[PDB]
Amino acid sequence: LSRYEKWEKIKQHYQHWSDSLSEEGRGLLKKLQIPIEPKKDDIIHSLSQEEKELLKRIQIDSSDFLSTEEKEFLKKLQIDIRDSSSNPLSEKEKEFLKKLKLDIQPYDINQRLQDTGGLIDSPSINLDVRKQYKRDIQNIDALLHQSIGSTLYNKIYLYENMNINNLTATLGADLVDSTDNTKINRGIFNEFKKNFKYSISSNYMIVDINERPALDNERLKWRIQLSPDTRAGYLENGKLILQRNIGLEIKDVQIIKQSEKEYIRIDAKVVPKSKIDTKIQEAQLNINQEWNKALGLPKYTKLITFNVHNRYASNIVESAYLILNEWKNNIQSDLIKKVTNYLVDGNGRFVFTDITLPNIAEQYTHQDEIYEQVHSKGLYVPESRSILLHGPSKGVELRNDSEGFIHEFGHAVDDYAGYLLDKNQSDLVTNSKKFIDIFKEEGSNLTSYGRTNEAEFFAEAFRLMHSTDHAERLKVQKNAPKTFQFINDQIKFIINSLV
Ligand SMILES: Cc1cc(S(=O)(=O)N(Cc2ccc([N+](=O)[O-])cc2)[C@H](C)C(=O)NO)ccc1F
Ligand SMILES: [Zn+2]
Repeated sequence: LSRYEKWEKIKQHYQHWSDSLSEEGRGLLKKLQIPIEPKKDDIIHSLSQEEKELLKRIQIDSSDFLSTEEKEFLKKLQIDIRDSSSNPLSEKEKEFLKKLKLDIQPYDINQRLQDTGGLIDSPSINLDVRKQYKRDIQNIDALLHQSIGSTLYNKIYLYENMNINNLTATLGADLVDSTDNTKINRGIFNEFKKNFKYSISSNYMIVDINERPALDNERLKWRIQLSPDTRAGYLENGKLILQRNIGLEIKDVQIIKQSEKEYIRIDAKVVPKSKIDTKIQEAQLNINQEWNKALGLPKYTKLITFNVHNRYASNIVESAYLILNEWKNNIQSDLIKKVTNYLVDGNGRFVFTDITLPNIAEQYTHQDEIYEQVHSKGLYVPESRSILLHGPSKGVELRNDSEGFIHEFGHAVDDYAGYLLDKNQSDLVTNSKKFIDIFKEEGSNLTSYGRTNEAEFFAEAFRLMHSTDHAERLKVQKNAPKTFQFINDQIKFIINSLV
């Protein structure tokens, strides 16, 4: 092989292609590798001084609609204004921040592709910028026309280092052994691997020709074999950019040692994306048939959607089975059937996805304003009667995804309770005067996040009331007894409704 010969051999295979790039095609490939960050300068100059002042004083971490990267850029903003315990955010703070959110995003082509799963017409960004992305993406596709071919494809491996958290933030938090960081927690490793059979790249993978030693937080070391018709381009310093929309079969996942630290080897083979989409679609059919039976729904009913497009694809699929099983185990059968039938009556969905929730139609078709769209671990959208669950991310103070689902189902229970109460004036039961008063009293007795408003308080209480941990079910009865009773009352009220 030889690392250096391999490199020169691949470079030569693409030499005509490289020499052919215009300065425009060249600038585009660099824009793809290096996103154009927002200039913190311009940002602050566009604010009024009352907003400069307002921004400085906000508890940024107490936002439920901002990601970590976003929260961090705003603290770096907060401080540069200034160089010249967890109370719920105010109304005028939230409105301000929701709009500021739209002005601090990088122009990041690979990120736009990952967040949308390639559905780049999703109205989750400004239409002018949306077309820019599309122009760049179409141009890059056209550049990437030369396949790796029949000679090189089975004679080379390509490599990618990855952060575990890019696939699953929930497992990533505890994949490195806590008492020794050079070691992989064997139990977590078995779970990460058990349902990792295929993977989709909806963006342009940038891969190394020769394996590169891990940097900070790169415990995943992919080794990838291309197919002869995989299209790619040479990039300087020993790299290849691969075409978007490819499928990978996971051939082997192993713990391995490199320089006295432990790493996860992921061996993968490029296959046609369509082959993997067929597996996904088949599993969607399967899980709907299983759960239409269990719920006494017509067999052709479409209730569960796999909206799946990214690198941990197969786990998002297997995970939905578990999530729904825990849901079934910890919630009364009749409550489940009554509420789910209500959601089916409104064409609702359980959406399990690895794209960001603003790019889910059950959210965006009812939320025209981007400053009102939300990304998070989970969501209930009453206008479309759907529960949305984002696989890859980790919910704030959430053990697992099963608990997150139960919380969202809590929002659905609120919806249906208030509907039954007044079917002509459909409102949320937590908007009722009785519950409002309960909230002003007990509202601070459960989780910190339960303080936000009536709806979340209800959903947290509901979730805690159905925990597998008996201690938690009891802390609600003890610390929030009117809420406890109010909810069990809603539950009886729903279960006793007609057919
Ligand atoms: C605990 C919990 C969280 C979530 S969440 O996805 O993280 N989540 C709430 C949340 C809570 C706390 C923070 N925060 O930045 O502190 C951010 C977001 C969303 C907004 C929600 O309530 N959807 O219904 C979902 C369910 C759930 F049970
Ligand atoms: Zn909620």
